[PDB]
Amino acid sequence: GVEIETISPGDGRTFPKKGQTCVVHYTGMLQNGKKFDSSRDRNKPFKFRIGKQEVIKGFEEGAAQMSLGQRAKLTCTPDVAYGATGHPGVIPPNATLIFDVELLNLE
Amino acid sequence: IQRKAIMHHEGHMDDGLNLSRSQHEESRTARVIRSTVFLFNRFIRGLDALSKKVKLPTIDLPIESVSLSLQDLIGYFHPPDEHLEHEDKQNRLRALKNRQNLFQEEGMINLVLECIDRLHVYSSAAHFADVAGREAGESWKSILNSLYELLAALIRGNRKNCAQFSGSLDWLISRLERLEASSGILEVLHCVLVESPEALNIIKEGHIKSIISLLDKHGRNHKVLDVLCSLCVCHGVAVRSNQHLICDNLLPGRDLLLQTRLVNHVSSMRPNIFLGVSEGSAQYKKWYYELMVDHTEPFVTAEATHLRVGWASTEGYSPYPGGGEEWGGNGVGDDLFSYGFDGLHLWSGCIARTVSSPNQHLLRTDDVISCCLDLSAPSISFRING
Amino acid sequence: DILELTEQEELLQFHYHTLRLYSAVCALGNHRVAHALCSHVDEPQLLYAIENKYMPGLLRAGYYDLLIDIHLSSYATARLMMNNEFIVPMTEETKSITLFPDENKKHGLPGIGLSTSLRPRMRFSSPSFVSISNDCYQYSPEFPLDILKAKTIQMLTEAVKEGSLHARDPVGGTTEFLFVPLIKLFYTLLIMGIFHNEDLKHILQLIEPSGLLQMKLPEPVKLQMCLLLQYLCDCQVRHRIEAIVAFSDDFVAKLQDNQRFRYNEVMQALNMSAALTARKTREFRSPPQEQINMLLNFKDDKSECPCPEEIRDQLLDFHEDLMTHCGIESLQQLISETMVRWAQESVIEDPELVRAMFVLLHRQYDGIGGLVRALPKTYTINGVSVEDTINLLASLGQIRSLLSVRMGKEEEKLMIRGLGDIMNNKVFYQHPNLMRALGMHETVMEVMVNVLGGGESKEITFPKMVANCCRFLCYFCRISRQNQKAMFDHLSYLLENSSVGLASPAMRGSTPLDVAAASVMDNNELALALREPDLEKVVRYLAGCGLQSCQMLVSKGYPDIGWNPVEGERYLDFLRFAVFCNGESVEENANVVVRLLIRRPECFGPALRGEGGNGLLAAMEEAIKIAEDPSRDGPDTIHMGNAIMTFYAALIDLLGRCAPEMHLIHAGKGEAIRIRSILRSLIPLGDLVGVISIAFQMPEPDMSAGFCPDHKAAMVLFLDRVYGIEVQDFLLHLLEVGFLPDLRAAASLDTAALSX
Amino acid sequence: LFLQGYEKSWIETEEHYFEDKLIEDLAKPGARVDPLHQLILLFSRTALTEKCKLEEDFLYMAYADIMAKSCHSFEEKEMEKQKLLYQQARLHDRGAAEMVLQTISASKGETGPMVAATLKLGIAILNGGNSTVQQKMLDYLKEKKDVGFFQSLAGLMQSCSVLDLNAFERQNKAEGLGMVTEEGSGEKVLQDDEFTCDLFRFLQLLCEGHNSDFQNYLRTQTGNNTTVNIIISTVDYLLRVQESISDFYWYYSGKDIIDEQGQRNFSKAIQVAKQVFNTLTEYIQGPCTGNQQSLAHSRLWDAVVGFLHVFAHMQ
Repeated sequence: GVEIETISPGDGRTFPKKGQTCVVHYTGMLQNGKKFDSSRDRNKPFKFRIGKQEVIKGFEEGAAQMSLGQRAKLTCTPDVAYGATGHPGVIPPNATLIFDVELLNLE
Repeated sequence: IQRKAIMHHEGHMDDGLNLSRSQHEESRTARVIRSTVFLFNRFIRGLDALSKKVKLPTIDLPIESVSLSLQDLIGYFHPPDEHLEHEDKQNRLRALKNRQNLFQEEGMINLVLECIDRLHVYSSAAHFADVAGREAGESWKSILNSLYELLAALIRGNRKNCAQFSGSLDWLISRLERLEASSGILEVLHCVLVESPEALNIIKEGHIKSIISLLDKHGRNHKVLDVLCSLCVCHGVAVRSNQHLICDNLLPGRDLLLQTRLVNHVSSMRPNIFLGVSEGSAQYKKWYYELMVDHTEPFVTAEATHLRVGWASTEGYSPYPGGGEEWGGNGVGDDLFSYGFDGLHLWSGCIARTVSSPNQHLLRTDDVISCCLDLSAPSISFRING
Repeated sequence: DILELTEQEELLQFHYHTLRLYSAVCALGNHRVAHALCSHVDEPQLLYAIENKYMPGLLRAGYYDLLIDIHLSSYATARLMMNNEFIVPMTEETKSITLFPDENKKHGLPGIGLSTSLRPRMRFSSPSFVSISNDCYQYSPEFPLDILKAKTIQMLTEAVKEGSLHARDPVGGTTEFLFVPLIKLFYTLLIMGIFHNEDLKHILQLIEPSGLLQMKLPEPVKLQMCLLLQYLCDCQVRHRIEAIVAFSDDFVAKLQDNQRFRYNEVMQALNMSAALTARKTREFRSPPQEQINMLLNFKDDKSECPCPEEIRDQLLDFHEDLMTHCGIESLQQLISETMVRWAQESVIEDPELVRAMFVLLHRQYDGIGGLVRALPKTYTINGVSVEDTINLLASLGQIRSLLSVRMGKEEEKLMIRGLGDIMNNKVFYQHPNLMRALGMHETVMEVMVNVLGGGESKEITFPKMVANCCRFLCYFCRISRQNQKAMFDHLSYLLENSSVGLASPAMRGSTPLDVAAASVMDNNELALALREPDLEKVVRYLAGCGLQSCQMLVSKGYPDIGWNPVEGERYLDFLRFAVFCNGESVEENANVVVRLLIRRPECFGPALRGEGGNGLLAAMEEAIKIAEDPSRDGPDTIHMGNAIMTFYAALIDLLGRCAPEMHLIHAGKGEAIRIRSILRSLIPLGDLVGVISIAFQMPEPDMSAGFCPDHKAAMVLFLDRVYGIEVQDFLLHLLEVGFLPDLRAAASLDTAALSX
Repeated sequence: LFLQGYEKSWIETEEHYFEDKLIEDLAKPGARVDPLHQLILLFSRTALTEKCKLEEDFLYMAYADIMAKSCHSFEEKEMEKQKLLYQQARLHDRGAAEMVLQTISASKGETGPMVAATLKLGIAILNGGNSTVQQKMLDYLKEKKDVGFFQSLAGLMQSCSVLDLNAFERQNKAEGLGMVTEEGSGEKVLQDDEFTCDLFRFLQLLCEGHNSDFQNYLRTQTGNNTTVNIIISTVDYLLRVQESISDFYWYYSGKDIIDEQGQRNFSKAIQVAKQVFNTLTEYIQGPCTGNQQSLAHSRLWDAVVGFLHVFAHMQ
């Protein structure tokens, strides 16, 4: 369900595989442009493994199709990110998400 | 424990009747209690004989009398002024506390509740006029406002009265949506929530949702926020249930309250060029110019660096085009008087639309863009790297 | 624009109240809401708002308060709650501040040096909403502290520089909007454990040069300066306590070995005489408390101090060192100067300000008051057991934080978990005085009263919550001798609401009445000190129980007996624990218990006492007969016959253990004979022998919720204590009628042994 | 255990003297209202704020003791007698005379460490026949017709202390059974005997000299509506302590041995009864026929005959 719109190419060589840890830098935002999250304000990149079910699939399925140094816009569907319940307090139910993900390193 | 007093001949040799006089405050309080209970029962009967059915209007509706009585009783509970001496203020505080206690221990709070109940069965002054008379119709609003004033004053400071009548909040928050007494009922709710922590135990999700719906319907009121603050914490202690309810029912949608965001300062640059086409003198209606970049940065501090290029119109035949007024986050394409391009989307009227292009990417360094503009039949066009 | 709200008064006030609500939804230690609010506003917009100069003032204060609330408030409160408890290990790094520089013309600087004190660790989770199933987000959202502290130092320098010239455009409107939030942020930062030695040196040089205390500051600003100076004195008090412990280490090391050496010397050079025993009773008798009390006393010309006179001089030296470190003949100087200078300059409204000022002045003038108040609360354990006690302190802090919040389901679960943790910790047993010094019993009591409040006989909600506290208090009073005395003080309160938790066989342990019994159990001193402001209350409760049945039971569907045998049995158990101690009945308590029972005859069972039922024989057989007939019970239920039998057995056991004694004092006393005659007249002997002679069956097992063999033991004890066995034919007849059948039933066992 | 013993018997052994210098530099208006006057006004407002129970108020409990300890061959006796008046005027003209009265009235008869300190402050402020402070207190009480002071005094006197024989013999049995540590507040047999002595010394100093005005105001608070008699309450407490002394002596009959506790707990009650007798003597010292008749028509004769009976045998 998640789609990818390339904003900057990342030489399309190194791809995330099972059993690795990727370092990303993302500035999430709601569908109406209202930014609800970002990884550049806290000035620390987001490190996460692939296939360990620790991040939302709307994020990991899109990150598994990118490359090192590639900037992408990941547009997700509500049932792949939070479903009909959303995130209590922040994400309303049945809300679509947009992520501006830039892969810094792939370990 | 009650021992009835029977008058008889023999009696018991242990009575020992000792006299004890009451103070002037207590005597006057009892007398005004009797006066107001008589007048209020009179008003209740006069209103019931008219609201139950269609009856002959030989009823006692003491409109001005009850208005005067309420205006006097409101000032009777006026809190002491604090441009006053400390001892005088404490004496007035104790006096009004004793007054509130004596008025509560007679059950007239329920009486004024019944009065507001019987008065809320209408809808407006026009609805009340053609049923109870022109004067009663035009004074119904003032009577309701004064009654809510009195109800708030009776519980302004007492910790006992609020905890006693907390059982009636199910009706208060229900009538919260009357639209003609919302201010009074909100004041009563705030003054009853800020005093007794027992009243917060019965506040359910329905009440919080109704309060949030009132905030959504009646606009931006700074008193609903104080009510929610008092619902969050009462006396140095928090209620996690109400805190979570406020958090997930108030700001998941971001329509309310006023949002905020940190954006960048963007500016524009344009040469001394002006293109006006009409009948008569023209300028070939065809123009073209290129643009390159030396060094760029995607994220300088926190957000994507705004970088767009295009052509902007004017208002009439004068400078200062229309759009984002000045000193904002609006460049070219963020208005209906400019058309810009940034490498990925086409901006026109602060609405972006993505377009296909061979190797579509942001305007990185060493990028060559060429803007062409024909005036009459075609429109502005952009060529990315040829 | 953010700054355009200076002109629009409506949006300004609305956004100020919105920021106040943002702070209120996460004011206390609620982090599920703080993690949402962080993204709801921003990470760096807070920094921008606290740094910006052209703020409307109200918005600046609101943003400062929100920044304090979302991140720093939780750990600040957690570190401030443990500010008056000085736990210090015996590390070799701890044994390094024993000099506490005070001689050679210097006094040091407050907050500068070494701590080596147990303090709650800080940790913050990173706020991320793309990660599904966050583990706990238990502590706080992450926030960069180095940038924040650098910005605080810079802005405070700019603020004092602007205030020194007294301009007409302070940041955010007036001067209070400029100073109060900045000083508040700096104060909470100083509290939470930042500004290391050099940074604190600079922060001191901000105010100390002899600045900030010499300016014309408003009341809300000097009110925060008061708290700043209070912390500056608290850290000095802590350093003094640490230095005291560091010196006490070496002092005890030099004293214990010298005492053992002199003991070995006096033991090898025996010279047995009549005074050697008086000299050496101090080693075996005189427990270490009075031992150290008598071996540490030299303020007069001479006392019975032992041969180690060399350590006396070093102790006097250290005492004079502490005296000259305190105010007894440079922080106290300027604090006492400023406190009186403000009051001499102007009359002060806001009585909180003058109260803080005067408590600060009194603290500086007394000096040793802080020492005498804090030394009872200090403690030292070891250099090895650190993680265990740190986990214990963290769990206790969680307990206090949950106490600070209203009781709910999740709160009850968290407190049950914390109670389990502190019960499973090993320090809870290895250092029982540490719990008393920390006030764990009082904390659990003040939590349990919150749950027991609300109502008296209409709601006993959160029964697991009351039970966990009850059992924790039971264990706490059990593993000690002094904790029983500690809980004896609160015993007076819980007896008033001891009626809760009864009439239900779900908590045979955890109960306020049971914790009272555990506190008063097996201690003659406490059993004596248990006077009579509450024995009459217990007797009145017993009478009410014996006169009225339980509405809960009559609702469950019990046959509505004219009395209640469960709460009465509990009251009888408590009275038995109060009257019988270590095998000898306390005479005063026994006498007053008999007096109250005969004054209120309703306490006895209606089948035994009254104008109706005959006595124990018919009562017990009717109870058996009810237990056999299921038509008089709840259609694991409360067997009414078994409950009546247990009530009567408990009453008889109480009276038996309340009998005077085995005729040690009864042989020559009159009131003992009177009480014995009263018991004999109240309970006939034929009833007792008949109740003993029932010859219960010996059963494929059966159910023991009937005529239990322990019911016979109460009658046996009553016969042995009130009447006794001194007549031959009486003995023989009792053996024949009440002992042979039971003896045969007991001896007839091969493998089916279900009842020991 | 070492640090426990150190904090128990090494630090609090009277190692400072500042209660005079502190107040001396606190009363200086270096430049309005003095700082000490501001403190007194703060305490007065705190005591005047309407509540239902007098709180702990550690600040008050700590500063009242300092203000009390601030106060206290012909010229050597006159110079000190004049410097005592100077030290008393250093703080009785700043509102302490009314502050003590308000603190006593704001307790409505609850024996606690707040009254136990305000009474010592009143003692220090009324040491000797300070007729000026007596007249200031009387004028304050007459201009503010409050009963919450006299009814509070009555409630305090009704629950001061009585030697109970049951607790004494119980503590004796506890000591015999085991070496239980001694109780601080007089072995839990005489509760706050020092507080009782201070209260009655305050009532005595209120009428010391021959202040007939206060002597009559303590009997009938003319001007109020629910006047209470303090003389009758004093007589009742004296009768109670006399019955207590009689019972404690009847306990020590036949046994010609008086132990250390039997001496200390007896001397405490002796001092309390002596203070009550001195208070009555000061009540009736001036020829006030009112107090004369009030003592005549009361239960003082039973107390004095009980005292005669116990003396004739104790001697």
